[PDB]
Parts: sequence; structure tokens; C-alpha cells
Amino acid sequence: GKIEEGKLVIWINGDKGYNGLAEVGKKFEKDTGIKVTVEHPDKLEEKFPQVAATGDGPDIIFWAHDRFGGYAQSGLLAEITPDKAFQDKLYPFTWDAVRYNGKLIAYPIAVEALSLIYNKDLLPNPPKTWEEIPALDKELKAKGKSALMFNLQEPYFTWPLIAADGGYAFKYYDIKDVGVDNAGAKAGLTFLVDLIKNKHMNADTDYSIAEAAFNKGETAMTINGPWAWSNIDTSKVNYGVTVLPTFKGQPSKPFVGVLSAGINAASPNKELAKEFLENYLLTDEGLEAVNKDKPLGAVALKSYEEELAKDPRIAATMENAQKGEIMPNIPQMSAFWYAVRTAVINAASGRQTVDEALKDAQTGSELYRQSLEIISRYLREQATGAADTAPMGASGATSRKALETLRRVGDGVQRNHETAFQGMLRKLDIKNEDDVKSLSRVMIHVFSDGVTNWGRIVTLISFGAFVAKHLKTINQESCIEPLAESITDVLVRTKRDWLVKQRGWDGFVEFFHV
Ligand SMILES: OC[C@H]1O[C@H](O[C@H]2[C@H](O)[C@@H](O)[C@@H](O)O[C@@H]2CO)[C@H](O)[C@@H](O)[C@@H]1O
Ligand SMILES: O=C(O)c1sc2cc(F)ccc2c1Cl
Ligand SMILES: [Cl-]
Ligand SMILES: [Mg+2]
Repeated sequence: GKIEEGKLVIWINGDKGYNGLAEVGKKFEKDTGIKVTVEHPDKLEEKFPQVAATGDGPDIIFWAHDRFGGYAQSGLLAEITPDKAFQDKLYPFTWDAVRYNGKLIAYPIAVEALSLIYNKDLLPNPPKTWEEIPALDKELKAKGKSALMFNLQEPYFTWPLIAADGGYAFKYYDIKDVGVDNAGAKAGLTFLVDLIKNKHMNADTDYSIAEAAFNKGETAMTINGPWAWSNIDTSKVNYGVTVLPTFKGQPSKPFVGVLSAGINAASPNKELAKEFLENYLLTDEGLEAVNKDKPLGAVALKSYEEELAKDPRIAATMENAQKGEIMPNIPQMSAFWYAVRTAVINAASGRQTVDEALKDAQTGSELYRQSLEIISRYLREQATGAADTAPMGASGATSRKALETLRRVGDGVQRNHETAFQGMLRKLDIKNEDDVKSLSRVMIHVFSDGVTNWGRIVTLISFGAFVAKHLKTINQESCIEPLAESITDVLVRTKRDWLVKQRGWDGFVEFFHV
């Protein structure tokens, strides 16, 4: 393979204590003679699936648990198999965050939740509600200070406020049911936009800018995680850590993250990675080394969390955590976060209204589950000849109308392309499920190679249905679902922005309206 044997390459995010992780890597290297190299690559969450998909990258990947299901679904992660005794050392709910389709896919490291961080010298008694912040800012502005600054370039920091009055990602599961553009999410984001409009916040504010302003004593409040406390210590700001403000009487609900360590599927050092993580990192001395660099929050190791739990900053973290919710690790979390990131930024800058911004994020977040439902039902009914009598569910009218339209249009497309599809199927060799995997690599390169329209999308799906029929014919009907997922994955990954612009399958329905 591409990844070197007899070495350990570890990737972790730049806001985390990588120097302390490196210290742990030095202890491993001292004992074993095996080199350990810690890196903190830019845009790590995107760079890992890119390089791992080619069989390259690090042996160990660090991130919050939410993106690991996507990595697993893409076959980028090795199943981890700790013994019972090691499992019993970590909190059961942390293992839950790294379980995907029955299988553990990472070692949970620490529980991360956003808190309100405030300057005691400027703000002795921090606001219990979001609604008193504008007035609080006015008071402070008279003294040369602002009330609140936090990163507005990542939806992670804004999500507590969005979710406060009833906003949610995926109902808890029902992945089809998405609450990104409901009334509560709209209210939450609207308040945020008004803070900006009324000059209480700046739309351009990011992580560095916010951190800098707070640690320089310029703003009385920031919103951040445990990892940030180190820099505030160095700045000597008299700071406190408390519960996030409420919005409309309801608690802010931070989407809780579990920093986890995964093992590259293509790593030839899986046993080494296992030794490092279990016997060097997930120890009292291991977790402390990292914690002393940048705080981890509430760690998964029971023995060490018992000592840290006494810290009122940790207690506050867990208080915010208990009011929020653990992230899903479903594969389309990446799409969700991207959709919401854009929505928050576009609303903040005025590029979009809150209503339209959230609608798009709603469509983006629905896109994979909506598309799979239609494509899977179409391929299955084309193969067997009989429709699925099961209710569509959430939405519902969109799924049903899109399938009707796909049937009508797809019939003429399959008839006309029958000779072309026969030729394409013979050129490939789809005998079993092992061959379905290869298909996506051929589709993705070809289908993304021109101007997009609904016509080409129907052709793709129709070839899907054609292959589905063939699979049933040769007694490989079990492959129809993986095929539908592969086609769906290709469609939604390569044409995401186009599809959103088209208002998703509503556009497909309208375009072919008879
Ligand atoms: O903003 C979207 C982003 O949210 C979370 O990322 C967090 C991460 O969990 C924290 O440990 C810390 O590094 O802050 C990040 C936000 O900048 C999700 O984990 C991530 O997948 C998502 O893209
Ligand atoms: O991108 C497109 O429009 C086309 S043309 C074509 C021909 C085939 F035999 C199979 C798929 C396909 C696809 Cl997608
Ligand atoms: Cl989960
Ligand atoms: Mg729209």
C-alpha cells in the first residue's frame, strides 16, 4: 500500500493539543523504537477522506465522532476491537458515539460541549438570556467594550442558538425528518442576524478574531470549547465558564461532540495504532499530557474523568452538554454541516434572507435521504415489476411526485437508450456486489463531465434501473440496494449545488410537469 509500515502518522486538528499528543508519541517511540509523527493539516476533516480514499493518509485520524460514520461508509476506517476490560474503562455512552451499523469505528477520547466564556472583570454576572445581550452591549460600548464575540464562520458555534427554540438536524432517529428551516431555527438565526444588523456583532468574525478580542479584554463574552482555555490562561483574563444564555425561555442546545481516534483502513500498522491508543494515550498520564497542552473537556476514561470532574469549568461543560445532544454519525452529517454553514454565512452577510438561507440548508440536508428513497424505490419496482406499497413518510408529496415523474420520463429514456445501456452493461461486468463498488468510480468521473440538466440525471437513474433488472434476473437482487445507494451517492456528491439551486426534487417535478 501507500502508507508506510513500522511507523505511526497521526492527524489531529489545530485547535487541539497536538504538542501534548506528540509528547505521548515520544513515550511510544522511546519504548518501541517506532517513530510517531503528529501533524495538524489544514482543513483536516476534508483532507482525510480525500487522501484515505486512495489508500493513503495517516494511520490514525482525530476528529469529533460526527464525521466518522461518513468515513466508515466510504470504507476508510478499520473496525476497532478492544477487549471487554478496555471497553469497561471508558463511559458506555462514549462508545455509543463511535458505533456505526453495529460496529465500533473509533476510540472515544473526550466529550466536547460549547460553553459561555465570560470576563469576570467586565461582566461579574453574565446574562441568563440571549435577549438581554443587545442592551448589555450598549452599556459596554460606552466603556469601549463589546458584549459578545464568537466564530460565525462555523455553524457549530451558532447551532446552540438555532436549536434553542426547536431547531434540529435529524429527529431523535428519523433521518427524513429535518428541522433546519422550521420556526424555531428561523427565530434563532433571525436573532443572530439582528445582533449583526444592530452592530452588536460583525458578520466577518471568525475563530482567531473572536479569541483575540476576548483574550485582549475587548469583548466581555465568547462562546467556545475546553480547548480554548489554555490561551485564555496565558492572557491572564479573569474568566469564568458557565451555561449558555437561554433564547425565548429555552436553553441553548449545543450539539455535543466526542473527540475520537479512528484507524485508517489502508494502514498496515493497525496493531501498532491499537497499542498506542489503548496503552499510551487512553491512560491517566496519556490524557493528562494532552489536557495540559489544550484541555480536552470531559474525557472518556473513567479513572481520569473522576479527577477532572471536580473542575467547575468541566461541570459547566457537562451542564451545557446535558442540555444539548450528541451528534449523529450518519454519513450525510458532512452535507448537513456544509448546508448550515452556508446558510448562517449567507444570512449574516445579507447574501440571503434567513428564510431562503435555511430553506436551502433544509434541501441540502434532505438531499441524500430524499434522493435515495426515490432512486431505491424506482430501481426495486423496475426490477420486480411491483411498486412498494409502503408510505413515503416525511415529504412525502415530493418523493411521491418525483417517483411518478421519474416513472413517466424514465420509461421513454429506457426505451430509447436500451441499446446503449446493453452496451454499457456488457463493457462493465456487474456480476455481484463487489462489482457495484467499482461502478461509482466510473460514474463519478463521467457524470460530472458536463453541463447539468434533469435529462442526464434521468439517464443515470434509468441505467440504474436497467442494471437492477439484470441483477434480479441473475439472482443478485440483494445488490439492488447497494446499487441504488451508489447511484444516489454519485448524484448528490457531484451535483449538490446544482440540485439545491433547483430546490431539489421539487424542481425535477416542475421541469417535467405535463
Ligand atoms: O462547524 C461545523 C463543524 O462542527 C463540528 O466541528 C467542531 C469540532 O467538533 C470541535 O472539536 C472544534 O474543533 O470545533 C469545530 C468547529 O469549528 C463538527 O465536529 C464538524 O464535523 C463540523 O464540520
Ligand atoms: O451523463 C449522461 O447523461 C449519461 S449517458 C449514458 C449512457 C449509458 F449507457 C449509461 C449511463 C449514461 C449516462 Cl449517466
Ligand atoms: Cl451517533
Ligand atoms: Mg431555494
